[PDB]
Amino acid sequence: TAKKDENFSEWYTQAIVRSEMIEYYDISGCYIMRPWAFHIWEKVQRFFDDEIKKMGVENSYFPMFVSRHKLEKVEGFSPEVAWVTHYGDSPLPEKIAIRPTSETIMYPAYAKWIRSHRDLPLKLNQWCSVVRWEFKQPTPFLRTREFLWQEGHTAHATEEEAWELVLDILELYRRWYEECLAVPVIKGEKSEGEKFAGGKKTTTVEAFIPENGRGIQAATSHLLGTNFAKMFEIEFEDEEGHKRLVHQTSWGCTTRSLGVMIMTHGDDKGLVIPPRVASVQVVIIPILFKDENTGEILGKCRELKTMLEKADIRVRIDDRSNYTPGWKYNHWEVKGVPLRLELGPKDLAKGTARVVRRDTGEAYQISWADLAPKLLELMEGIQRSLFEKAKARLHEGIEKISTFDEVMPALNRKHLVLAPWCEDPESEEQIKKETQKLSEIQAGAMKTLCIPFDQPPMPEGTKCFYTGKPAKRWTLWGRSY
Amino acid sequence: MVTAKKDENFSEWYTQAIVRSEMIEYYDISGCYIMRPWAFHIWEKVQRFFDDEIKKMGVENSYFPMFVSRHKLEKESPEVAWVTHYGDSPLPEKIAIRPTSETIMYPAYAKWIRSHRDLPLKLNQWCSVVRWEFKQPTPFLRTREFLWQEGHTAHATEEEAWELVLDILELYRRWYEECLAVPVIKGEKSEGEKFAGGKKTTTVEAFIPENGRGIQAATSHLLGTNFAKMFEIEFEDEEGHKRLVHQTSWGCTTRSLGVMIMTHGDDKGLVIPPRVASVQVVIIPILFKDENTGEILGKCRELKTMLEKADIRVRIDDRSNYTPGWKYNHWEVKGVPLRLELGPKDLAKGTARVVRRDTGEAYQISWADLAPKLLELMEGIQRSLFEKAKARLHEGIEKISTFDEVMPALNRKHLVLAPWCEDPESEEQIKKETQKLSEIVMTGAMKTLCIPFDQPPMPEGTKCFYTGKPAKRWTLWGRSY
Ligand SMILES: Cc1cc(N2CC[C@@](C#N)(C3CC3)C2=O)cc(NC(=O)Cc2ccccc2)n1
Ligand code: PRO
Ligand SMILES: [Cl-]
Ligand SMILES: [Cl-]
Ligand SMILES: [Cl-]
Ligand SMILES: [Cl-]
Repeated sequence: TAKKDENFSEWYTQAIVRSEMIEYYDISGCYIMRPWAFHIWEKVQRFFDDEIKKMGVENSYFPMFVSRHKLEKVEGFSPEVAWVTHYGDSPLPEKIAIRPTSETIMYPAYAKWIRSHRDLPLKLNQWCSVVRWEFKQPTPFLRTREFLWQEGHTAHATEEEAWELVLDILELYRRWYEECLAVPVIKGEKSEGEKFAGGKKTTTVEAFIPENGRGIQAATSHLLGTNFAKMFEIEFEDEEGHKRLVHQTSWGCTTRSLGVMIMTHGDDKGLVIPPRVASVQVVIIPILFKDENTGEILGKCRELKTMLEKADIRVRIDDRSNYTPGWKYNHWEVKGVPLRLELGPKDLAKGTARVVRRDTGEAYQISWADLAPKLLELMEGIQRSLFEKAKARLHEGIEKISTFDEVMPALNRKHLVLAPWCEDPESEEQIKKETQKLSEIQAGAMKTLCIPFDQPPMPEGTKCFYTGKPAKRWTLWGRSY
Repeated sequence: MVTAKKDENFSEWYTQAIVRSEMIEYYDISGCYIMRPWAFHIWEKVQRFFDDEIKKMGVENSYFPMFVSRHKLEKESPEVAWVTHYGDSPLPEKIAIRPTSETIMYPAYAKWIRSHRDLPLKLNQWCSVVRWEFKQPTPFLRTREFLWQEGHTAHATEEEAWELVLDILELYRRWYEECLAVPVIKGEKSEGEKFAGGKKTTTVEAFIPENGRGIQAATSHLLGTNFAKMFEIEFEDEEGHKRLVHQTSWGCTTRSLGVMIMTHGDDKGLVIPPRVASVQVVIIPILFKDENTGEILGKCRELKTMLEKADIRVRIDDRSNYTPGWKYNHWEVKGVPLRLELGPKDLAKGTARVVRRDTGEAYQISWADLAPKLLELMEGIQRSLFEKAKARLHEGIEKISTFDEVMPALNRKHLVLAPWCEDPESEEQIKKETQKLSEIVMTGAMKTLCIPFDQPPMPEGTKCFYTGKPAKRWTLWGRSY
C-alpha cells in the first residue's frame, strides 16, 4: 500500500512485514529472523568466511560474560553494563556483566598469547550476536536490541602489514555488498571525529539511500595502531630482543547489510532479492484450483524442479490449494523472489513455461528443454541489472560543490555533497550544528560520511568549502543514519 | 608437551591436553572458557556435516532472540540467568538469557501455523545458550555457556514427528561415530530423566572409561502435543477440524569435542580423527645446515598440490623460527593425524617419511604412491580409533541381575546393564542409596543413562534388580556427567 518514494519508513515496515523476513517478539527491539532473511545472512556469511579463511583468519568463540572484578580493576554498543545477578531465584555470589565489548576479553588473551615475533601475525574472527541496550525507535535490521555480525581482530609486528590487512578486509566488504547484495558502496576514510575512538585510522564502505537522501555506513575496518597494545600490554620481543608493541586491526559487518539491501532494491510492490542470496531463486506456481489436482500439472512441476536443481537453482513449488494463482503471484512478488515460473494447462499443452522477472516484470515463454540455461542467464542479468541501476542512482545522488552556499540546496534535493575540506575537526562539529539549525529554521544535521579513496584532482590553492582555509581532500558529506 | 599420564591423573591430563594443544584458554568466570581456533576447526567440521544433512531433510536455519520474558519463560527455572540491572538502575522487568528456545520460538510457531498446508514446519538455529549451574564444570563437557544447534519441528501427526526424532538421532550417531570416531548407545531416557514438558526423549550415550562416567552425547525429543497445548499451536486439518501439532526438538553441543578428546587422547596429547582434522597431513621440511633448502621447499609445495588433488587437507609448516623437532612435537600435541617429513635424504630417494599419530608407525612412501597410500592410512586411522573406543565401551559395561552387584561394578569404573521395572520412584531411591554407599568431586550416585533401543530378551519372570518387581526392560545405569 505505502509507496517507497512517498512514505519510505512506512514502505520499509510494510515490505518487511509482508515478505515474512522477520517476526515480532515480546521484548522490545528484538526481531526473529525467519529463513527468508536468515538465508541471506547464511550466504554472505559463507562468502566472507571463505575469503577470510584464505587470509589465514581463524574463527573462535569468547564467553559473553565479564566479571565485576575485571571491569572494576573500550567503547561498546552501550554506555553502561547489563548485569546478571541471579540464577533462578538464587542471587549469584558476585554479579556478572554481559561483556560491553569483545576487546575487554580478547585483548588480555592476546597479551598472554603473544610473546615473540614468532607469534605474529595473530588473526582471529568471531561470528556472534551483539546486544544494545539504548536503541531508539527500533526497526528491523537498522535499530535493534540484538543483531548478528562478525568481528575480526588481528595483531601484527608492523603497521604496514596491519594496514595491508585493513584494506584487504575493506575490499572483502566491498565484495560482500557489491557482488552478493548488488549494493554499490564507496570506500573511504572516516573523519577524525567519526573514526573509532582509540584507533589510528578507520576505513569504511558507505552506501546511499536515495528515498531519504541519507548515507549509511555499510561496514568498517580499523587500523587500531598501538594504542590498545599499550593499554593491554600486548608486547612482543623482536628479532633483536627488544620489546615492541603489536599493531592491531579490527573489523566488523552486521545484519544491517540486509536492511541496506532491502532499501536499495525494493520497489512499490515489495522486496526484490538479488538471485545470489535469495533463499528461493525460482518459484514454480502451478495454475491450479482446489480439489482439481489430476497430477498432470504438479507432475511436470516436479520434473521441472528436479531439472532446475541439477543446475544448482534453488526452487520451490507453491502447490498450496487454498490460494488462487494470482494470490501466489502477489505473495511471491512481495517476498521478492527473483523469478516466477508459471505452469498451467496451456503451458503443458505447448511444452513451454511462462517466466517472469521480479525486477522489471518482463515475461518469457521458454521451452522446457531451455529452462535451465535461460534461467541461469536471467538470474545473472537480474543480479547485474540490480547493481548497475543502484550504482546509477548512487552517482546521481552526489553533487560536487565548492562553497557552503551550495550545501542546503543539495541537501534539499536529498543528495550528498562532495566538497573540498580542510579536515579540521572543530569545523565538522560547526558544520553539523549549523546545517542542523538551518534545517530547523527551514521547516537534520549533515556530517562527514567518508573521505573517499577515489580522490578527484585538487587544484592548487582550493579552499575549504566551509572555513575558507586551504582544502586538504575531497570529503563526502550528507544527512546520515 | 603433555606430561601427565592419562591413566594416572585423568583431570590433570585433560587440562594439559586441552591447554597445550591450544584448544582452550581458561577464564576468570568459572565454567566459561575461551574456545581457541584449533578447537573451533573441529566444531566447524561437525557443524558443516550436520547442517548439510538437516538441509537435505528440509530444515532451514533461522535466528531467534537470546532474551526471553518472564511470562513466556514461566508459562512453561534455577539454571536461567536473569538480567536485572543496567548500570546502577534495575530494569523495569527482568529478562532471562536463553537456556533453550522452546518458549522463545513457539509463540511464533502458534502465529505461523494455521493449516495442514503449513506443516511440517522445520527450523534450526546455531547459537550459544547459558545454563548457570554450580556443580563442577568441565571444559567442553559441562559448561555454563556453550555452542549448539537446536532444531524444532512441528508435524500434522505423531508418527511423522517420531520419524523425524529418530532420523535426527541417527544423524547424532553419525556425528559421533562417523565424524568423531566415538561410539554411542541409542536409547530412551527414563521418565525422570526426560526433557521437562516432553513426551519421550531419545538419546545417544557415551562413556569415559578413565572415570567410569556415562555422558549424554546428544538428545532428540518427541515433545508430542504438550508444548502445542501450552502455546496453542493448532492447525485446521483437511476435514476442517482444529488439531494440535506434534512437535520435536533436538540439540547437540561442543560437548562432542570434549568427548572426542577424552576418547582418543593419549599421553602425548590430542589425537584428531582424520574426518574432522582441519590439517590431515602436516609437511615438515627438514632444513639443517643449508642443505638443499630451496629444493626441499619446492618439493614440499609440489607434494601439497598433489595431495590436495585428492582432497587431502595439507599444511606445510615452513615456519623458519622453529626447529623440525619443535614442529614434530607441536603437531603431535595438537593431534594432526599424519606427519610427512622431507629432508635431503628423502629428496634423494624420491620418497617421504610419514608417521601416523595414533600409533607412531612410520612409513617410507614413494611420491607417486603418496595420495592413495595416505587416503588408505587416514581411513585406517579413523576406523582403528573407532574400533578401539568401541572395544573399551563394551568392556566398560557389566550386565547384572541383582543390586548387590552394583557397587563392585561401579568401583571397577563400569556401567551396569540391569533389568528394571521402570518405576520412577525407584530411580530416586537408587541414586540416593548408591550415593550413600559411594561414601562408605562429582556425585557418586548412579542414575539411568538410557533404556537402550537394543534390548536383550527379557526371560519370563525376570525380577527388577532393585525392587524385585517384574522387570520391564534392560536399562543402562552409571555414574554420570
Ligand atoms: C556443553 C554442555 C552440554 C550440556 N548438555 C545438557 C544436555 C545436552 C545433551 N545431549 C543438551 C541438549 C543439548 C547437552 O549437551 C550441558 C552443559 N551444561 C549444563 O548443563 C550446565 C552446567 C554447568 C556446570 C555444571 C553442571 C551443569 N554443557
Ligand atoms: O535443551 C534441550 O534438550 C532441547 C533440545 C534442543 C532444544 N531444547
Ligand atoms: Cl550457504
Ligand atoms: Cl597508515
Ligand atoms: Cl550510518
Ligand atoms: Cl568445514
